[PDB]
Amino acid sequence: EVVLTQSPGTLALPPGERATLSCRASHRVGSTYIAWYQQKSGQAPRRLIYGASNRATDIPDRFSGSGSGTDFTLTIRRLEPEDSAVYYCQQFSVSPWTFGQGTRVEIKRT
Amino acid sequence: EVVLTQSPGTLALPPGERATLSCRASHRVGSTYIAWYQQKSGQAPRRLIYGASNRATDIPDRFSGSGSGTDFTLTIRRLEPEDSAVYYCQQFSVSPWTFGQGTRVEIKRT
Amino acid sequence: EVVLTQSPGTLALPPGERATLSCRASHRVGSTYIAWYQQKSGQAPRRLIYGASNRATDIPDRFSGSGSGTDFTLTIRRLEPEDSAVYYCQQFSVSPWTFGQGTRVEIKRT
Amino acid sequence: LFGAIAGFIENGWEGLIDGWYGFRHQNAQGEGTAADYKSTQSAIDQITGKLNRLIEKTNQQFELIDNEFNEVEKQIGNVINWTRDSITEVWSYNAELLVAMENQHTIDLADSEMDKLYERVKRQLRENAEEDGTGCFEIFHKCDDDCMASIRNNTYDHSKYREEAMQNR
Amino acid sequence: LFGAIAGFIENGWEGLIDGWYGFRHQNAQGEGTAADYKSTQSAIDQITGKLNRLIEKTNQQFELIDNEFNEVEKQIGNVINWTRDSITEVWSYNAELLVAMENQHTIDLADSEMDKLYERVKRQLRENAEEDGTGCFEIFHKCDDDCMASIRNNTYDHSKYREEAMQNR
Amino acid sequence: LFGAIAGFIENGWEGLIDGWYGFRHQNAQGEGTAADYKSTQSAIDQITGKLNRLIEKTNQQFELIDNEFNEVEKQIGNVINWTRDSITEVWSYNAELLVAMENQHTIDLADSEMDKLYERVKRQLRENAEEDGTGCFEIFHKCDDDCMASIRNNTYDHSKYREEAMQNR
Amino acid sequence: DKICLGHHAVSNGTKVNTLTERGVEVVNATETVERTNIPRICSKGKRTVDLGQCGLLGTITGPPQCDQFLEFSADLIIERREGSDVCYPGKFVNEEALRQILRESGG
Amino acid sequence: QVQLVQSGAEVKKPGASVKVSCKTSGYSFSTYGVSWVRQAPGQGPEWVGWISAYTGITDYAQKFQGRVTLTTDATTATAFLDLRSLRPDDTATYFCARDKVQGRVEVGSGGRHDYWGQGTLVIVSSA
Amino acid sequence: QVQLVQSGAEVKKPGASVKVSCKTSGYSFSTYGVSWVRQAPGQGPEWVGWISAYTGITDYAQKFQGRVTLTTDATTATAFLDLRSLRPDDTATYFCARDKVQGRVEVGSGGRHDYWGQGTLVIVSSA
Amino acid sequence: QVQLVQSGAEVKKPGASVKVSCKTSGYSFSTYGVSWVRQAPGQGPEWVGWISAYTGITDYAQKFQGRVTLTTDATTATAFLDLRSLRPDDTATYFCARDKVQGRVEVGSGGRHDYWGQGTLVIVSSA
Amino acid sequence: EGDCYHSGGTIISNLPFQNIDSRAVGKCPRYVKQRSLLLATGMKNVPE
Ligand SMILES: *[C@@H]1O[C@H](CO)[C@@H](O)[C@H](O)[C@H]1NC(C)=O
Ligand SMILES: *[C@@H]1O[C@H](CO)[C@@H](O)[C@H](O)[C@H]1NC(C)=O
Ligand SMILES: *[C@@H]1O[C@H](CO)[C@@H](O)[C@H](O)[C@H]1NC(C)=O
Ligand SMILES: *[C@@H]1O[C@H](CO)[C@@H](O)[C@H](O)[C@H]1NC(C)=O
Repeated sequence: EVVLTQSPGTLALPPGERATLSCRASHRVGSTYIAWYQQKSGQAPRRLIYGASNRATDIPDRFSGSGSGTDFTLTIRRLEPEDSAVYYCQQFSVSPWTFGQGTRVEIKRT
Repeated sequence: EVVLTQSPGTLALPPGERATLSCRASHRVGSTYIAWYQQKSGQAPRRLIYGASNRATDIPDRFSGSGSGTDFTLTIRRLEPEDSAVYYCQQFSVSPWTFGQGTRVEIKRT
Repeated sequence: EVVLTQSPGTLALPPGERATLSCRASHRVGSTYIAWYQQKSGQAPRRLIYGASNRATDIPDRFSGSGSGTDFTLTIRRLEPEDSAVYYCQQFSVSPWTFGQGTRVEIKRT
Repeated sequence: LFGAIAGFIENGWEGLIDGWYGFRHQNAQGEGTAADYKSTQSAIDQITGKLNRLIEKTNQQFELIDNEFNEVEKQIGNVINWTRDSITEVWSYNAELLVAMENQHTIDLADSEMDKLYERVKRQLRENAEEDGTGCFEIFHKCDDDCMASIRNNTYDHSKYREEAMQNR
Repeated sequence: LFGAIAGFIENGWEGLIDGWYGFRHQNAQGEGTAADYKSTQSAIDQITGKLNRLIEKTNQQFELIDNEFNEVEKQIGNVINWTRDSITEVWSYNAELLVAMENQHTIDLADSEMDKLYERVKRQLRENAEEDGTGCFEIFHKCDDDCMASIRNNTYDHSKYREEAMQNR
Repeated sequence: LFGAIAGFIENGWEGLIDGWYGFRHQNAQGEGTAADYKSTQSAIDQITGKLNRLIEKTNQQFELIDNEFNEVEKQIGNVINWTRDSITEVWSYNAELLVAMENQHTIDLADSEMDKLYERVKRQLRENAEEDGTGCFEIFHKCDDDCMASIRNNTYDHSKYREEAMQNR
Repeated sequence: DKICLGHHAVSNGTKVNTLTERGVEVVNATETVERTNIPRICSKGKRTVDLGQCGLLGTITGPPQCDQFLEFSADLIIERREGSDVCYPGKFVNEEALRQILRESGG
Repeated sequence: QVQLVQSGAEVKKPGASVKVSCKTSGYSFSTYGVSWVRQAPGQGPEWVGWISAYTGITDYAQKFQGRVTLTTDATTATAFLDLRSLRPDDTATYFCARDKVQGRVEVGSGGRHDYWGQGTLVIVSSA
Repeated sequence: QVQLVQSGAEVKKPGASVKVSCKTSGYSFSTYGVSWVRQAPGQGPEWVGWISAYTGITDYAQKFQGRVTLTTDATTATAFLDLRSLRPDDTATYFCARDKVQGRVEVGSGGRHDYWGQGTLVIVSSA
Repeated sequence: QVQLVQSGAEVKKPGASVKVSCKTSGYSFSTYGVSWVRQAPGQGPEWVGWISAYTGITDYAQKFQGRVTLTTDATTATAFLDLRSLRPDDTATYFCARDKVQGRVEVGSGGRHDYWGQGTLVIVSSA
Repeated sequence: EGDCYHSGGTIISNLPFQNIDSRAVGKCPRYVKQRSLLLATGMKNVPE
């Protein structure tokens, strides 16, 4: 199957800074068959990006995905407080449709 | 359908000068499916060029066609008195086989 | 059919020098369908090269074939006494599978 | 072509807005028309497969190498122009050949799917029906609406109507 | 291939100079051979379509960028030579792949047309004939020259010979 | 596709290690399975033909035109980089399209060969058998092992079992 | 009692080209060549520097038009036709080499 | 010597049916087939329809579909153009032209409208 | 307004059979079909299976092949997820998501897992 | 160890029929098939024909079509070359060579005339 | 936003080919000569 491995496991950055999340596939996947998701503790995962770079409806333009082949990237241009969550990448080019293990994003300052 | 629009409507030039007649298609036609015709008042149209640049049998080498895509040109390198006529371009790539509205060529000097 | 014509008819060179044998086809043959053979007086022809440049099993690395299209070459980098023989090129891309007329290699010094 | 979508089947059904392929039966209960979902989806999948493979862009970034404002030196300028034009020709060739080749296969595979469904029904009826010649099957045991539906979802038992049909030839 | 032009039909007819496809019938009146004009023309149209699409030239003009008389400087010369060779490789690849691909389709579509005409006749005879296995149809109602001609121009009424033929199996 | 390798024939035989295509018969003497050598070899030939055409290298030699140690001047460097990247894109496009196109044809021609062998047997049995619908032929004259083998090597005389079979319908 | 089968059709189809024919009418087709351009330089998500009346080389020497750019930063650098590398009349040796360096400099 | 000779001029009442002929000499028949073009007085040329003398396949323009019928030699290598329900708009000069290679594959457009007839005026009026 | 509303949470004994529902509103049914994803507590998401509401064709992952069955509306446009022989590993949150255009050709992945359900916790234990 | 061992030398009268054998050891049979090459005294090599031991399909050169017949093992993995109507021109050394992979797809020409036999002289004369 | 620019603006497109400007830079569709190339997304239309 296709293995999606995300990095880093955990990303901690102050609010208003730029976050870069990686998803690296084992096999070459076409850009159309890749999606990014956000999930907070307890709720259903909301779709952020589809097709590797297309923003989903009502998604803020600070979430932008890029990349091709085996390397895909979700960029949070300027972090907001409500961006603290877990982020999963997904492939559905060939079944089984697989997910990345995720990347947690945390903020800062006491 | 494919619209062939010719320009100019009327071309008036002294004998021995160079005449340039345009035929512009709405859609991309392959060079092979384009012909030019000469017609004088009362007679049948004689074929001058076929395939956009090939001269027909016994046609003087002062009639040369060129161009590709949507822009095609019939050039009369040096006009003679008997070149005073109407000139039509034709397409027969896809049916209906359409004609241009024509270009009239007139000479000069009293 | 495909005509393989070899040159020269006869090649005479001292031992330890470099021999170059040509095989020129009438038609373009793919490199895979070409072989070179060695034959001495009385015995069966042993295969030297197959596929225009691949050495056969237990063949010394002083026999190297090259070329493509219509021009193919068997090179004996440094001649040894036991290299004195006849050399044939063969094509088996399209039937009839044809042979070159051959090239004889002779050595030197009294 | 293949095995005739625009051949023995003389025309398509503009009234068939339920799918891409389907059946139109006639019996003692009236007129009937229903789409085939699986064969339609087979075709749709393949075309979608093409499109998503074709619609795509590079992740290769190309920069500026000449100048629109203050022109570069002629010799390097002419090399650049010559090279760029050459690539244009190659991509123009590739593009038009690609589209032409794909369109040939798209039409032919749609032909393929229609032929596959057709000859499937043919094997489904065994000796209980005969080939009309226009894509139809003349049935020899007066098939009712439930019988027709069994043919549509590939469950029709040929040997339960065999006696009556072979008698009527 | 497709459905066998060089398969169950063992060979072609060198005597058939009237068309690309045709019929050769045998009855009580002698030997007969006639071409099929429409299926031949179908094939001819498609191949003509290819050729006229393939035979073509650019309207793009390319100029001189190096010099045969007084050689350009080495560094720009080597870049130019390297680029030109690269384009040559691409066009050499394109050309040989193009021709190879086209030839594969030309042969296969000719196969297609023969299969289409063949299985058309098969549906045209219904149950009045049986498949020989070599492209022939053994008829079970001794068809005369007018009967054969009705088969050629697709007018043969199967149900006017059906009784006699089904009796003779 | 074509005419269904992964269609009416539901699956392949992992036990068939003797060839690529074959027969599996059932009668009063037990279970039997044997490969078909000629149709297998037809497929193998075509694929081998592709591979040997595809696996190939240039005899064109390309040299160095920039420098890994002491970098060339920026302007000629950027032209070179721009050109090389462009060729890379073209070959990347060509490569992926080539492989994709070839794989489509390889699968389809294997389909073709299976269909060709299948419908050959169909014509080989004439009216002595009937189409099962899953790639099988229900025989109506209880064929023994010698009878089966005659079907395998294309020698089966249909008219020597015709009477018995047509009686049993 | 018979059962027929067939395919869907539309009264108004789209014409496309194939290997073997031209202008064959298919049920529906899509465009593969983009002609629609946005007559603006889209800059969302990029630090954009419109040099305006400053010549890109001017950011090195620093003539008056380039005072606001002496230490600029950009993902996207834009040159304008009114630009000028110079206040006191003069020019750069190998000017196009330097422009290409500064173009891919980030600032 | 290839030549296309059409029938004489004609005068018809509106709603009637006209029939123009086109005699063929020079080439072989059923090797090309014929295109028909008509020209209204003071206007340009417009294509009407094409028929193969080899296959018999016809292709008309939408304007004439249903009231035009093209046919070819009984055996004497001659093509016919049959128009009916003649409007006053159908007043034009009707040209036949030899067109498009048939029972043979050939590159190019050398046999496309290569030879024309002298013409045939069809006046559709009641007066 | 497209919304996916799943059934309530469930508690099952090991070796039993569970059945989660997914009610559809907003779109049309049989124009997409449904993907199912499950999430073990404290773990990531994992795809379970997909079913077309248009064709009925199902595609499962190898892990669940043989004990999972996906079905769709009796007529009320609702999808079901049937798991049986419930291990303690099957303890997870089961999400349904509307997925993949059906009776129509469309470019892109806009209709791929575009709308999800709120979820359904399935606790498989004996206590 | 793959080896091709042919039968002994032969002397035939003109118009007769000769039969050269080729015993196979080392490989498996019907995995390659055999090419036959003949060499006239003082002349070069010329290809005669090829037979598959897997399919039985034969391919001859035009010169020998109709009087050459290639066959393969009764079951003992051995190939035969049958020539008849022997001219004096047929005087040559007849080599058999293992040739071309059969029941398997393989890239390259490694199995093309890779192993030869020692040869078999066929003298066709009356004296 | 877009990643393909020219002097006249921005090419925002998923399409593989562009016929706007051969000197477009960034990450662009391939420039082609053709103004249009229609890719079929349906079967052969055969109206009644
Ligand atoms: C190269 O082509 C461009 C147009 O694409 C043109 O403006 C320029 O002048 C050409 N180069 C030279 C050296 O003329
Ligand atoms: C480039 O190739 C040409 C032949 O095509 C050759 O004459 C020339 O010398 C080569 N360039 C250089 C710098 O040698
Ligand atoms: C061209 O690309 C190479 C890597 O392939 C890089 O090292 C070099 O710096 C590039 N050229 C310039 C002028 O930067
Ligand atoms: C035609 O196909 C396109 C695919 O790009 C699709 O978006 C469009 O809706 C289709 N048109 C119709 C009328 O179905």
